[PDB]
Order: sequence, then C-alpha cells, then structure tokens
Amino acid sequence: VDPDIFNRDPRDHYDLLQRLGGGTEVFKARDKVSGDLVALKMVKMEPDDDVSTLQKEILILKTCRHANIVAYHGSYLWLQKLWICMEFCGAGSLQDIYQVTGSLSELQISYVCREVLQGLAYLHSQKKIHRDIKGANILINDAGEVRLADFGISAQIGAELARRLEFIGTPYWMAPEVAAVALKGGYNELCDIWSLGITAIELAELQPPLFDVHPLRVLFLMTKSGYQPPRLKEKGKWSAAFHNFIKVTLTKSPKKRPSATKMLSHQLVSQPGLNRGLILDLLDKLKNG
Amino acid sequence: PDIFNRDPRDHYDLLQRLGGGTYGEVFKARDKVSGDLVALKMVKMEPDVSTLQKEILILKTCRHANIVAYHGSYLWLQKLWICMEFCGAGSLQDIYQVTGSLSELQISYVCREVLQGLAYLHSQKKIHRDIKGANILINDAGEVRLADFGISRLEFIGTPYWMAPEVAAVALKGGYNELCDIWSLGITAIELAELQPPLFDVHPLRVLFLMTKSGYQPPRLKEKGKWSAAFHNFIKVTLTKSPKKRPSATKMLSHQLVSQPGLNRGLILDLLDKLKNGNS
Ligand SMILES: Cc1ccncc1-c1cc(N)c2cnc(NC(=O)[C@H]3C[C@@H]3C#N)cc2c1
Ligand SMILES: Cc1ccncc1-c1cc(N)c2cnc(NC(=O)[C@H]3C[C@@H]3C#N)cc2c1
Repeated sequence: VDPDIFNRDPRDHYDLLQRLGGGTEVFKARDKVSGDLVALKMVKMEPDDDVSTLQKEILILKTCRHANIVAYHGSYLWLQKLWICMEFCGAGSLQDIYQVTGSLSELQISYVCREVLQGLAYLHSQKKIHRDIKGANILINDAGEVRLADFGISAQIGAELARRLEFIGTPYWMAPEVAAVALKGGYNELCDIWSLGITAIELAELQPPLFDVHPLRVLFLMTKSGYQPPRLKEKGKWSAAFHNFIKVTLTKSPKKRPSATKMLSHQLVSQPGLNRGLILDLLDKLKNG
Repeated sequence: PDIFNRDPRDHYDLLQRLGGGTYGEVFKARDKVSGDLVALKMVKMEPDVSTLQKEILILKTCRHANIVAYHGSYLWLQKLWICMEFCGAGSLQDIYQVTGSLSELQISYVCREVLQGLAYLHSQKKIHRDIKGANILINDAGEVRLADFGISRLEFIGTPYWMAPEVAAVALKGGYNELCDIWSLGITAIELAELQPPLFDVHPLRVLFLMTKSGYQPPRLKEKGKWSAAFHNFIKVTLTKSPKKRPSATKMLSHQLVSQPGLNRGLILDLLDKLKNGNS
C-alpha cells in the first residue's frame, strides 16, 4: 500500500517481456505508448498478506531521485498483484557480467566504486541504509552507467524495526546500550562502506572472501575477537592505492570506517580518467569475447 | 535428552494459562498418573531440531539451584512444549502486589540468588534479556529461580559474505552482551523497593529515547531514607551507563550487599508467610 499508487492494471500501459534474474518476479517491459523499456517487479498479494514490508520498500524507492539509483516510475496495485516500475538496465548486474568476462580491471573497479560511493552518499544523506551492497545489486545499462538496486533487505529491516518499535511494551528494565539498539538498530550506514570493499574484492576475484566457507561458520568467524579484515589474494596484480582502498573501506571498527563522502576523496576513486568508457570496454568484451 | 514426539495432553491435564501474555503460552497442568503439578510452556516451531536437541541436553544437564527445574519437552504438530516446575506463589511481582514492598534484606538475598543464576547462564554464553520481578520465580521451598529459555531471523542474515562485522554481531547476539542483565537486576531491586521501576508511568518510547541521549543519567531509589549505603551503592554500580564498565555477575557477587551475613532462605519463607496471611 502506497499513497501515490496507481489503482489500475499496469498491463494497460506496458507489454510484458522476459523474466529477469535469480534472486528476484522481475520482468522487462515496454511502454505501449512510448516504447521505452522498463523493469516491472510483480509480487502477488492476498489482502491478508501484510503490506508493511512492501509499503516501506516502495516508500524507500520513490523518495530516491539520484542517477546512481534505479529510477522509479510509480507503482500499481491491480488484481491483488502489486507492481513496481523502475529503470531498466540492459546489461544487468556486474555479477551477470563478470561471470562471462572474468575479473574487472583495476580502472574498471575504480569507476564502479566511485559511482557506488556517489549513490551511497545520496542514500546516507536520506538516512537510508542499503544493507545489500554486492556485485549482484549493481546494475549496468547499455551506456555503461552504474545504478544501485534491490531495497528488499533495507525494507525488511525498516519494516520490522517500526513494528518492534510499537510492540515494545515495557522497556523500563532495559539497559541503555540495549535501548540504543532498539531505537537505532545496532549498526549504522557505514556497513555499506564495508560491503563495497568486499564488492571490490568480488569484482577482482569473482567471489567475496570466504565464499567457499559455510555461511554460518562465516558469521562466527567475523564475530571472533581476533577477526582480521579480508585482503586481495593476488597482491602483485594490484597497485598500493587499490590495496589501501580495500584496507580503509574494510576498517573493522565502524567508529573509524570512513563515510561515503570521505571515501569519494580517496586516491583510487579520485584519479582522473574514470568514466563510463571503462565499462563500455567491459561490455564489448562481453559481446565479442 | 528425550524430546517426546507425543501430544503432551496424553500425559497432563491443562488447567489454566499463567501470567498474562507476559509469559506467553504457559499453563498450569497436572500429571495424569500422579497428582504432581507442573508448568507447561508452548513455543511454536517452523519446519527448521538439530540445535534443539543440543539446547535440551544442556537444560537437563543443569542442576543449578537458581534455575527452574526442567522435567521434559514435547514436540507435537510443529509446537514445542517445555515442562517445568510449577511455583504456586508465582513471581516476585505476583507476591509484592499482595505483600507490598520487600525489605532490604529480602531484596539483598534475591539479588544474590539471581546473580548466581545469571553467572551460570552467562557461563554458557546465554543472556537472560528480561530480568525483572515478573520473571523471578519463588517455589514453596523458598528458592529464587530463573527460567532458562535460551533455547527459544535468517531473513535479517540471508548470505553473510558481504556484511560488516558489526552487522554480523547484531545478527548473532543482537548488539550487546550479557552485562545488560546486570543493569536489569539493578532496576529490579528498585522495583522490589518501590513496586514499580523508575518511570513506569512514562510512555515506553519516551523512556527508550531518553536513554540514548548522552545526557542520560542512571535512575536511583525514590526514597533516600529507607535504604543503606550498601543498597545505594549496589544500585549505582549495577546501573553503570557504559557496558564496558558495568561489573560482571561474578564480580557483583562479592559486593557488600550480597556478601553480608544473615542471607538465608528464611527471608523468602518469611515473605511467603506474609503472602499466606494476605490471602485469608
Ligand atoms: C537486482 C534486483 C533484485 C531484486 N529485485 C529487483 C532487481 C532488479 C531491479 C531493477 N530495476 C532491474 C533493472 N534492470 C535489470 N536488467 C537485467 O536484468 C538485464 C539482464 C536482462 C536483459 N536483457 C535488472 C533489474 C533487477
Ligand atoms: C517466568 C516465565 C517466563 C516465560 N515463560 C514462562 C515462565 C514461567 C515458567 C515457569 N516454570 C513458571 C512456573 N510457575 C509459575 N507459577 C505461577 O504463575 C503461579 C501464580 C500462578 C497461579 N496460580 C509461573 C511460571 C512462569
């Protein structure tokens, strides 16, 4: 439910095309009037299904108006099926791409991080947290431009918090550090910086560190006292400025991890020559490789 | 270990819900064979039991005198029933509502017995998370006991390879450590002294937000007169603002208030006697 939801059938305005992506129901679609391409995320919805999560997710997306975040074109409601209409990105995600091209070049990774940091600075300026930064959620269009997508996990966290906030009851025995986690969450937007650092390793190595480890064992490894941030594996392949970018983004203490704005001044993402031309090259490798 | 794949209604007669949602789905029940009374707590399951048996084994390997007795557990139609000791007198909140305010010596004994229970749970990397009068049980032997529901959300997690360490910490523990129990015990002592925690009449949200301000100062006992230096000091240190400075359960057990002589179950049997008089 949304206060600007179009109360009509999206198929009156769009021609459905193929289904997109694992980890979605997302469809490529074409505006019947304009022939423009879009992406339509359909989710069937009984009237008894709780709307809280879908309500927050639409809200999070409509109040975004930034180039590095997939544009929003309204939502629909018809026939017990909700639809979210957003910008379409012809090349899909960076994960879809590197599974074909192999590891990106350092300059390509540098451009991608700058564009992601720009989007994160905008999200964090709205006090939004993405919380699922990864190769699979960084979309690339035919022009080689970078857009951030998939606010599902961000919506889930916000939905449950507001619910845990009004199902609070008697917190009069609650310690101060617990109440801070109750109201604010236990972590802040700097988690997106860490995730970006992991994504940089992912685009260099085709998987995040510890990808071959059982996920539960990973949660325990990262919570141990002596846990050390991960590092690039093939050190000789990369410059010191890239290593430092990983080191600083992967600062273990969130009280010392630089913000998105600060990172956008780092040497790796402030060097000259970073433009979508680097990704047009990557996309040509994808086509002609 | 014995988890029964049986309907617990085969063995017990349910009698009445206990508490008022403060405990959840908890029932007084009678053993159909003997007449023994027990308390049966129901907890819903998903189709997700391996770890379940591990936590059960720990619950019956326990014979700590400050943990409620565990008799068994039933699994039936995706619902887990935990069979426990039944305390006729209920909680300390059940008691002081009829009795009134506890005495400083009675409060000191409770704090000692609760601290021992807390030291046990913390030694298992369990956090109680809900220390308060309503959750401190008193059996007819005069024993002060805590319930161990540590046995009792991958949605938040999903895949963890990209998440920050602090996000993983929130996903596992929850953003804090067992020292939150020490704060809740300090508040509980005040509850036992005044029949309410500090700020009971303020709106939950308001109270929550006031604590996050850096201008927050811990609460204190209402009437400075009725209480001794030891009690006041016990409060001060248990209600330490920063968890990095809050004393552990083991350390708090050496505090003067819970070490003094004369702490014995007589204090609690006296309380039950007063309760018995109030109900006639
Ligand atoms: C990632 C995600 C997770 C969860 N919900 C939605 C999305 C999501 C959102 C959007 N706005 C998208 C826009 N465009 C694309 N483009 C393609 O998938 C190219 C490969 C197809 C062709 N041809 C995918 C998109 C996926
Ligand atoms: C604390 C807790 C937290 C969450 N879930 C269950 C319990 C719990 C566990 C147990 N083992 C109990 C055993 N006995 C009682 N007794 C009464 O409530 C007497 C006053 C009623 C009458 N008549 C309550 C019990 C509550």
